[PDB]
Amino acid sequence: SVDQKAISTIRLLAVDAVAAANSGHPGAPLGLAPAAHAVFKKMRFNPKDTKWINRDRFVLSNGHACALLYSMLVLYGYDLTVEDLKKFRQLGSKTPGHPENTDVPGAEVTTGPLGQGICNGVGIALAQAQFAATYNKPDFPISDSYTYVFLGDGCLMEGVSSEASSLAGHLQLGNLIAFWDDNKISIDGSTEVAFTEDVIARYKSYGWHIVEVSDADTDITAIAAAIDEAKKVTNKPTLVRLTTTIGFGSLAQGTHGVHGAPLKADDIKQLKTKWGFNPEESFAVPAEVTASYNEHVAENQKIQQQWNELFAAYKQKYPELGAELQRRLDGKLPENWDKALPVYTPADAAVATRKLSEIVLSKIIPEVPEIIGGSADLTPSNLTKAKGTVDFQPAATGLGDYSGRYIRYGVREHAMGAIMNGIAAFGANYKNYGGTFLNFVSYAAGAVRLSALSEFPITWVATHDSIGLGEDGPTHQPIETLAHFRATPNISVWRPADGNETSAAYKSAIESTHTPHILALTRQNLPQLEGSSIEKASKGGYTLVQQDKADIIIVATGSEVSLAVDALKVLEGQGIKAGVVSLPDQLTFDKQSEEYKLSVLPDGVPILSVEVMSTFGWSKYSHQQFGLNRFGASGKAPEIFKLFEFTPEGVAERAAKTVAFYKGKDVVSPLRSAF
Amino acid sequence: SVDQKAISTIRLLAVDAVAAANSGHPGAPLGLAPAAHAVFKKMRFNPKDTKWINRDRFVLSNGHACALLYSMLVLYGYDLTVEDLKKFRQLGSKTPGHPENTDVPGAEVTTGPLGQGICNGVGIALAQAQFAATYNKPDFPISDSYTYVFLGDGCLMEGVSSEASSLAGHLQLGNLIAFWDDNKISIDGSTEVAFTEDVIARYKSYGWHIVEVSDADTDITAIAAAIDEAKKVTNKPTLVRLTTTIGFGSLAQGTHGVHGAPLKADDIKQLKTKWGFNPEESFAVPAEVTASYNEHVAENQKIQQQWNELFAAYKQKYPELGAELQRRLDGKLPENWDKALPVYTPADAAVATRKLSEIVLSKIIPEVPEIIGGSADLTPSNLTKAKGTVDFQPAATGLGDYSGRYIRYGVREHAMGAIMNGIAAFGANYKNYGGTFLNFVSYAAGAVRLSALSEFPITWVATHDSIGLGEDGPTHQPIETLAHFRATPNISVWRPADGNETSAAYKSAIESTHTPHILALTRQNLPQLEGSSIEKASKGGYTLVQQDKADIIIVATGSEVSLAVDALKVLEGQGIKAGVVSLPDQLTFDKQSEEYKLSVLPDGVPILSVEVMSTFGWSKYSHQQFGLNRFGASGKAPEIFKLFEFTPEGVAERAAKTVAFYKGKDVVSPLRSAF
Ligand SMILES: CC1=C(CCOP(=O)(O)OP(=O)(O)O)SCN1Cc1cnc(C)nc1N
Ligand SMILES: CC1=C(CCOP(=O)(O)OP(=O)(O)O)SCN1Cc1cnc(C)nc1N
Ligand SMILES: O=C(CO)[C@@H](O)[C@H](O)[C@H](O)COP(=O)(O)O
Ligand SMILES: O=C(CO)[C@@H](O)[C@H](O)[C@H](O)COP(=O)(O)O
Ligand SMILES: [Ca+2]
Ligand SMILES: [Ca+2]
Repeated sequence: SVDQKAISTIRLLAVDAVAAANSGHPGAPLGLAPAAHAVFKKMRFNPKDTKWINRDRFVLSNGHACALLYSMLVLYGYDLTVEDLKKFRQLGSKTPGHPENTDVPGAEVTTGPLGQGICNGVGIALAQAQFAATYNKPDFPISDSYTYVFLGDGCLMEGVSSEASSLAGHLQLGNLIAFWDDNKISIDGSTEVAFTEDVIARYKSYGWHIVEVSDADTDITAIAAAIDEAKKVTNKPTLVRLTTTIGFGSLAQGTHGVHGAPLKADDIKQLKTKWGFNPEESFAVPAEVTASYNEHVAENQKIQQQWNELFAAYKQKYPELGAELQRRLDGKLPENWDKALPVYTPADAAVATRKLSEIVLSKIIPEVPEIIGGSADLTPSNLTKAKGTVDFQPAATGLGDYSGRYIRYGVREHAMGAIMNGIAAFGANYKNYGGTFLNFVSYAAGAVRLSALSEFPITWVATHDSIGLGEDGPTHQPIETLAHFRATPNISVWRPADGNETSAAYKSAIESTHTPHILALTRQNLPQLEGSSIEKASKGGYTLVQQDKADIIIVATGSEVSLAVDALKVLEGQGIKAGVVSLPDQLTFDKQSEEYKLSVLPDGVPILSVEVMSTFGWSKYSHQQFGLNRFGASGKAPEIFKLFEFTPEGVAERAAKTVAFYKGKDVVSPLRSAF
Repeated sequence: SVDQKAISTIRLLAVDAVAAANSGHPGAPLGLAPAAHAVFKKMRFNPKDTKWINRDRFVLSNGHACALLYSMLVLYGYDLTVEDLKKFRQLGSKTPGHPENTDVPGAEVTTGPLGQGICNGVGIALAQAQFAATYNKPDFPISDSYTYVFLGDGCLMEGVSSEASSLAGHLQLGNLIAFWDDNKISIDGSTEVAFTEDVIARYKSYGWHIVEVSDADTDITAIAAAIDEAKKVTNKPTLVRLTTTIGFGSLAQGTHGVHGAPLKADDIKQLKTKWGFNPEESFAVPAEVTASYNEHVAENQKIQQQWNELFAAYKQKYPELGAELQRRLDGKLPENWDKALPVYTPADAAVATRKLSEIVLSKIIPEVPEIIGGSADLTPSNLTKAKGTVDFQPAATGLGDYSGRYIRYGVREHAMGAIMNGIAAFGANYKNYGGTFLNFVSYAAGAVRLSALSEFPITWVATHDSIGLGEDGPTHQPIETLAHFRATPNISVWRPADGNETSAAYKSAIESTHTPHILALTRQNLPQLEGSSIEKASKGGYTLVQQDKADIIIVATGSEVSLAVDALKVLEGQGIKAGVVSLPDQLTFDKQSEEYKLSVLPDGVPILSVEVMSTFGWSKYSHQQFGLNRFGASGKAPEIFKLFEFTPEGVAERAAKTVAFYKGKDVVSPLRSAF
């Protein structure tokens, strides 16, 4: 049949791509081709408009199987061709060894690190539910799309997928349909060696619906029926168990050897001849397959055309909601939204930056509907919920509604991070955030790095940033954390010192379109600084206190800026004149002009950094570094600062030693380099 | 009764400790005191010998509840007193806000970061099973101890505990008995808001046995009976559901407000009077409670005395095993074990450091019985299993035996990391390791940081260290990872360049008693270096190529040392004389004498670092840094190196620019500082 021919075409494109690269993973593509064919035939999508907001989304969570995804995209006429398949895994190609949303048309997210994609799918589905609750009206199903996810055994072993699956079941996300490639083979061999749990029983315990397809190597009728069944269960996410043979058709089918290496050439020949293809030919695309797939594309394009007319009619019937929706689909924030950001003066009271963050959120959430977010069971500590908002919950619970804006993630940092990526991936200008303690952002490093690589504008509201948290002690006090994330490409790491800087940090985080943000916020109160403003802090680094005859400049962040200002006064009594630079975001600063940066960190003056955590990275901006390169302590925070000499006198002593160390030396800016 | 009085004493000590600190968590201690009393009465332990190898172990995974643990330790006469309880959460005390194994007698592990302790308990139980299988003989139950773990709802939400619980069920760890504090309250309020899964059904799906105690606020008879029942089920770990009221007895019992803040003074008064205590008194310890607890201690000490005689008789009956066991309990490796480490010369073939690591393990595992380890489903890629070893599995599976040495962790990096901590915590000189790709060590950051804080000598075998892995692409290629872990206190991060350096890295990792190791290893082949040795590499950094008239020194690690040596030859043709330093472990280097370090990185010469990942940290050792501060690419590895100019010519160009940049300048060692 043409369907059988399509499945063979998919299988053979994937195997031929792996063969051409002499690298990659043929097994899961061979096993999952029937399911991929069946699912894409049920999906609504436009290969010529990858951003249609009412498309069904597909996520390949088992990203190593990407030769399968690329084959589907090529067959359906996305902006990806057989010539791109021939360049699978080759430097600079559009067919990298794991899918990248920035590079691959039709890749919704970046997968490859196991466990992530299913969580991303939870986030896409969460966003779709929130979006539909916000915009749909009687006779106006603006959003009614599904989220389809393929996943393997490795994904099911990773704890992040358990977190997201527990939460998705709690949230009754009925438009999520996941498919488990139940092939009983991982890299170490049989799943009997390490993975003998009853997966189906576990998913039932989370509140998922289950459909089992016992012969998923061939039974596309049953796979299609499973999708229909899943669509009838509107209050549970569904897991479809696809019992497959890894490498189906290969001489080496059902073995670990077909997971992750190219097939032998003789194996590929017998595959082709068993399926009616020419064993002398590679990258074959039968025209009948193209015709069949084109018919589905044409039907989908008519569906999108009708959706566009529905949207036009919606804008007439619901003028304000329609304009809001249009603005969001154009990727634009509300005009002058930032006028809602709070502004402070030096006469205002001292406030913890966690509380300043609460106040910002309270002002901007009512003004910017595309902001949603939550906390990982730290709502009353992170201060992440605006008063007067309702939680995102299924209405059946009585605890919220899908129109809600605040997500109770539970104690699930890693899944929160990956769900945030999925919410961003949904689109519609979502600007979403997640709160935890800064030290526990590290639990989510797998997802955070993918936010950076995927260029998603997500925001971590990361409170309790340092030893300033006090009594909870060294298991809670960050040391390495900002160095880790600052060393990751494309992460804005804001550590605001005061009210104006906190508003600048949020301005950056909400305006972002391609850069994730981490906001490192304090438990303890900090004073409003003389010299701070949103304008200056928006440059990432700025001169807080200018001293034309400076003997030293102190560069600091966060809670240490006020410390530096106090040290300047001690130094004045020692006959040393200091300037102060505040560096609330190193990435934003780095992006400023060379001349701007040199105006902040000039030649001809020693520069000392002060920040109560690792000194890594700080030599970019300073000659000497005063930091904390050991673990913390359990005690009242001011006593810990005193112990480690993060006091005005301790900073002054080190500043004076710095001045003395550079006596008789020629000093150039830390910004200078040889290459 | 005296048991009732003991429970009240525990509750009130915990509440009074929180009150004195005006900080901490009274709720779970109040709810769990009956269970703590019952479990400690069943446990075998010696407060005067915390390291007795056949003790039962207790782990408080819900570490915020540590006022409960400290109260138990004080009542049982560990080296912790009521005066220490009065200093709960105070700077420098023995009663920090979360338990620390380095600081607190009777704290087996460091908990506080949720999810970790249950995984640590899995590791303690895994080690006990392996240890018993290795040493027990007929009439010689050298090891027969249990592992008791308390955990809360937050622990059950964290994905790491799902990973470890799936694995523990697979491994049939019948001496693990965990207790869930089923109080339905977390920080964000009711568990109905985010945690509605059927926990018991999930644990059954993992192959755990379940006991439910419906009235755990009072029914210590049922808690004791649950332990007896769990001990009869020898092939399944057991979860005991303790249905409790958070803050039991408080006016605010059953509310989130009692989770994490001190009780009101009037509340504490009514607690005391309801339980027969003096509301005017704090830190009361009724002598009858002390007497009761002392009787159990005395009985346990007689049990240990008998164990010591059993051990003496074992050494007579089994002389070789007995001497091995004695050596391990003394914390000593086999005499001259390191003579098994492979040694290479520059005439030997190029080898990937992953393969060199395989070869080391193959030589040392047969010589050092206390080495065990595994991989997170990457055994044939990490090369972590010695040929001729058997896997650690329950014999009932037919797939291994508990005497086995190789653990199939599955795709569970985070739990692997926390299980490794538990294996180390067991003691008996275990030197245990875990393999994954370096980029996915990041999935386990929560546990890795705790290895460092807890001072456990665990080892990560972290292969595929860079863009040198090639085609899998940027989702797999580390950039930030070594900076992250190097910035963490107390982590040795070895990046060996060749065979001799790889042997030095293992010498360090296996000899370690207080410092975790990460071994960053290559996919690709590297040459054996002229000038390397175990002796020199054991210093962490050393002069590989000495040049007395150097214009520049190039400092490098791993795969970039050979690159630096090739660049030296290009530079010679440009009239520039270079030296080369190899820096296989920055931590070990830092610990050398000032004079040694200055012999490697002298004054008076520019120093350029070369390492194909983040430049963070490198200014400690260099004036200029050539690194990779962007994400990688999917392609053949040599083409990626060429793209980023990590070539002999690219390094030489930057070296020449460095020499030119310092012309006419006075240069001092990067090791110098102002303070
Ligand atoms: C173990 C591992 C894989 C086995 C999958 O086994 P699986 O899901 O059962 O896939 P299969 O049916 O055999 O093709 S892929 C690559 N990876 C290394 C790998 C490890 N950890 C993380 C976080 N991401 C990864 N990418
Ligand atoms: C959420 C959070 C807690 C709630 C526990 O809730 P729970 O287990 O149900 O405890 P309970 O019965 O209410 O006392 S503690 C502190 N913590 C912050 C916290 C967050 N993430 C990590 C990894 N470790 C933590 N320590
Ligand atoms: O991490 C934990 C305990 O392991 C939480 O219970 C925190 O102790 C608490 O949220 C801190 O509260 P505040 O810092 O907001 O007072
Ligand atoms: O991470 C994955 C895929 O996401 C594994 O399948 C690796 O691709 C494989 O283990 C690399 O193998 P070698 O580098 O040992 O050839
Ligand atoms: Ca599989
Ligand atoms: Ca609880």
